[PDB]
Amino acid sequence: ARGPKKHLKRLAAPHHWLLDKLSGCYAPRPSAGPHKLRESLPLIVFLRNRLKYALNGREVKAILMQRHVKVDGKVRTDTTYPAGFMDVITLDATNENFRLVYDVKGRFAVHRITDEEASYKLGKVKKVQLGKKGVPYVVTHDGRTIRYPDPNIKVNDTVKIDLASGKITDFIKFDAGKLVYVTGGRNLGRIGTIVHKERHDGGFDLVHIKDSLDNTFVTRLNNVFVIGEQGKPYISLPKGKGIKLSIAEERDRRRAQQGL
Amino acid sequence: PRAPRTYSKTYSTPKRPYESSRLDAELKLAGEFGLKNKKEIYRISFQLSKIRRAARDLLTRDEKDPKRLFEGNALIRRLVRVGVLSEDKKKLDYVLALKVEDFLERRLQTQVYKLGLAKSVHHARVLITQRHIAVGKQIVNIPSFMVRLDSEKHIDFAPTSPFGGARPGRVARRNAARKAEASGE
Amino acid sequence: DAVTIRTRKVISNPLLARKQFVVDVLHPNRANVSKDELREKLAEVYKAEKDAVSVFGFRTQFGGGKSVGFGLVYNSVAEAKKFEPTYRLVRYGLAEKVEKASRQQRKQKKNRDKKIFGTGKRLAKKVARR
RNA sequence: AUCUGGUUGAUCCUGCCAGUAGUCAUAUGCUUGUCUCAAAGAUUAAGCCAUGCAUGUCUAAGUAUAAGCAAAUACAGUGAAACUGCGAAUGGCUCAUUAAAUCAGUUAUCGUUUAUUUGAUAGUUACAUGGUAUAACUGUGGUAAUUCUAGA
RNA sequence: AUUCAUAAUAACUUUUCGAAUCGCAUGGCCGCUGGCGAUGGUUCAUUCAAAUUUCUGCCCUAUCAACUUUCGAUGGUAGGAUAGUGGCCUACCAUGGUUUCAACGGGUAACGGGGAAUAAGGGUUCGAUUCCGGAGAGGGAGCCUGAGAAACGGCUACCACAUCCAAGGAAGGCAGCAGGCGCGCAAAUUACCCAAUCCUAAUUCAGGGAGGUAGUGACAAUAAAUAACGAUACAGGUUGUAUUGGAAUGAGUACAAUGUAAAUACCUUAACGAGGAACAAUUGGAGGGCAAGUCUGGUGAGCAGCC
Repeated sequence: ARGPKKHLKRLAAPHHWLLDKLSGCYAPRPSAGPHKLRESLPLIVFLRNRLKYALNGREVKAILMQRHVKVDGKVRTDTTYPAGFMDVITLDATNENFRLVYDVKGRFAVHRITDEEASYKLGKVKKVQLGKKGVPYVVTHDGRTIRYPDPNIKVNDTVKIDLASGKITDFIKFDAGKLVYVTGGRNLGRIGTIVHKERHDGGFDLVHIKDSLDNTFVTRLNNVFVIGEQGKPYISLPKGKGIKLSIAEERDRRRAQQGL
Repeated sequence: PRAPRTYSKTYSTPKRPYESSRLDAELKLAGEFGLKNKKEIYRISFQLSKIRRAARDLLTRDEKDPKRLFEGNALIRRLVRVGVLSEDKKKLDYVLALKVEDFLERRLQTQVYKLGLAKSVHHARVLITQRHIAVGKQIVNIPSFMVRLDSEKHIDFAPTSPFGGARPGRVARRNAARKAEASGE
Repeated sequence: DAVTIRTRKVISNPLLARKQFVVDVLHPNRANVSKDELREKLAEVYKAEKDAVSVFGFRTQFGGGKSVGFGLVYNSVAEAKKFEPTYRLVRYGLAEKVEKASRQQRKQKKNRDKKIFGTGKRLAKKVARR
C-alpha cells in the first residue's frame, strides 16, 4: 500500500460487533478518534443494530443531522465516530442515557443509567509527566490531558472526571482489595478483587484476581481497570454483576425459568 | 466479494456395488415403506453412521467428565423428542443399538398410514404430495418430514381441500355441470 | 370472510416522529389483501390521516391464509413527506416521478463537457467563421 | 480399517498387474420436467487490443455586476463558468519475479516520520496596507489535426 | 536502565510562529461593552499509520566441496548522506567471515499463510482463486507534486510494438467492467440501478462498471412428479392375472394482488388444463472378477481394462 486504507471488508471486522455474514460486502470503518479501532463501537452499529431505532444507514444520518445525539455531553454528527468503554451517550428526546460497558460474554451491553450518573466518567491513568514551563499533566485511556494533577496520582490509578468543565474530582490508588474490571483477553468482562501482583522487570506484570464466588484467574496488568473499593462500585454495574457461569449452569437456569 | 455460502453432501455410496445379499435387504425396505430410490436408504444410513461415531467417541471419556455430561445428554434428549429412541432406553449405550428401521418408522408418509386416513403406503404418498394433509395449521407436502412426538395429535386433512371441507375439485365440478346442462335438455 | 389485522412489537420512535411495528394479517378464502386496503384500516385504528400511513415488505405463508409485513405511521402528513423515501411516496401518489435521461446518456454528456474550458460562447463563434 | 481374479498337466510362495470406491479435479459423450442455492479466460500466451464507460466535489458559514433566472441604492433569493480548498497513494485486477527472500507466531524503537480525529496550549513583536495581479468575461486571431493556445 | 522529562547561563538565524477571515443573533451600561458558531495556527499528547528489527521454522539436487575479498568481503576510528540506526557511502587501518550439524552452485510446469481432498491410527497429495501479507501495470531507468508515490486511468528518455496525416507534424499502454482477435482439451451480456452495503468531497442533497439486479450456466450441492383406488371375470387363500367406473392433482396458461428502484421469477389465487392419463425416462450390461440368458435368427468381420 502507498498510504492509509479507507475500507474495512466484512469478516475482517471485530467479532463482538455481531454483524451477519451475508447482508453486504463491507463493514463501517471507524474514524480516527479517542479509542483504538479494534475495540471501539461506531455509532451506526449502536443506533441501527442494537436499539433498532433506524432501518438503514440513510436513516441513521437523518437522526444525527438533527443533532439529537451527544457523546460525553458534546454533539457529534460523524456516523462512524468511535465511542468506547465508559463513554456516556445521551438521547435528549425519549429522555434516555446509556453507559457503554461489557456483558460477561464480552459484548457491549445496552445499559441504562439515571440522569444523575450521566454527569461523570472514570478514567485510567496512562502516564504522568512534566510539560513545557514545568507544568505537570496526566493522560487518561480515552486520551484526555489534564493540567495540575494531585501529586499523589501515579500510573495505573483511576480518576473520576466531571464531564462539564472536565476536571478531576477524585481518585483511587491501585492496591490489593480493590475492585477491578477486566477489559481485554480471554477473561474480558469479569469482575473481582486483586489478590496480589507479580513484578517482572523488563516483562509484563501479572495480576491475580478473585471473584465473589472465589474463583481465581490471572491476566496481564494492561487488561486491568480499577473501578472502586471492595463491595462499593463507583458506577452502576450491568445486570448479572460480571459473574461467569459454566455452560451447564446456564442451561439449567433457562429451562428452569424460560422453560418454566 | 460476499462471504461464501456453505453447503454439504448428505449421502454415502456402498463401497462394493454387487454384494448380492445386500441388494435383497434393501429392496425389502423400499417395498415395505414405499420408497422410490436406494438413495432414500443411503441417506438414513449416513445419518446413523455419524450418530454412532459421536457416541462411540464420548464413551472413551470418563463418567463425570463435564463434556461427556453436557453433549451426551443433548444427543439422547434430541433422539427421544422424535421417538426414535424409547424413553425407557434413555441411556447412551443403547444408542449403539439403533437400526435403520427405527428412523423410517417416523416419516410422515408412514404415520399417515398407521393412523388410517390412507389405506396403503402408496396411497399415503399421493395424498401428501397433492397437499391434502396438514400438521397443526400448516399444510405439509414433504414425505420425509420427521413427526415429533407432540405433533401426532394434530395430523388431519387440510381445511382447503375436499376431504377437509372445501369445494369439490375441478373434475367433479365439470361432471356436475355437463350432467346438469344435459338434464336441462 | 372477515379479515383480521393485528400489530406486534410496537415501538414508539420520537427521533423520527413515527410508530413502527409488525403487521400480521389473517385472510381465509382470498388470495391476499392489497396495500391500499391495509392503509385505510390502519389509518382509522391509530386515528391518523391516510397520507401518514406507510406499509411495505409482505410475503404470504406457504399454503396460504396468512401474510406478514411491516408498517409505519407518522405524527403528521408533513413529517411523513420529509422522512419517507421518494420511491414509496410515488407508490402512494404523494410525489411525481422525475424524468431524467438514461444512466448511460448522462455519463456520455459529462465526458463531452470535460473537453471544453470556459463557458463556450466563444469558440462557437470562431467555428461559425472557420 | 483387514477385498476378488491372473505364472505346473497337477501345488505352495515371491512379485507385479487387472478389478473396486471417493475427489469444493478438469475435460468430454448421450439424456433432461419442478423448487432453493451457486463456481465461471487460472493452466497454453504477465500474448495483442476497435468502441463506450470506470473520479470528482458547496454548506447559514472563502471569492458573484452572467449583459443567467426569479421576484434593504454597497450587497442580501437561486445559480452556469472560473479562482481557492480537499480528494485522486483507497478500491478493483493478476501471480511474472522471488528459496532465510516473502511469510507465520513472538519481540524492539532508550533508533524515527506522521495530513486527519480527539484533548490541552502563545498579555512580551489599526475605524484596517499594496499590486511588484490575474482567471472566468469582452474583443481580434493561427493550424489538416488533439482536453493546442497567442496578442489586447 | 540514560547525556530522560524539564529548568538555568552566554550567544547565534540568512529570521519560524504569535488571526488585516466568514455566518447567525441584537443584549448591557450613559459610545463604551457583549453571545452561539465556522475556518485557520505553534508545540505536546492521542488515534489511523509507516520504516527498520530479535528468536525459531521451507521443496529437489554431491553426475555441485570448498566459497567471499580488484569493483565492501568481516571488523575498528573519523566524516558525509538519511526522518533516523547501520559498509548505507568515502578516507585510513587490521585480516577477517561461512561449511559434511551440507556452505557455495544448479532446478522448481514455486507468491507465503488461514486452508482443501482422503476419516482406524500414523500419513500422502494439493492451495493461480471470496480473508490477511507481498509484488506488478509491455521491458529497464529517472523524477515532479504531496502528510503519504520511485504512481503508470502522472510526466521524461531509451528498447520493442503500433495509430492518424494535407507528409509539415500529432497522439499511445484493458494483468478495471462489457466486448474482439490469437491460443488451446479448456471458461458468460458491448444489459438495468445507486433501492441495500459502504467510501469520498466545501457535503443529509452530488458521485461511485466499488457494489447490487436481471441474462447466459447439467462445476458442485438441497428437496422431489412420471399415478392412486373401486367393480367384474379367473385363480389362490385376504394375494396375483385381464373388461369396466367415479374421484384426485401440477406441469403449463392466465384476471388480480403481492414482490421490486422499475421489472422477471418464487409464495398466494378467479377461469382453463389427462386414459395408450402420445402430458410416452434415460445410460450401460447379461462366461469369470461382478447383479442378470442351455431363448432365438444370422455369420464363420468383430468383442475384450485382465483371463
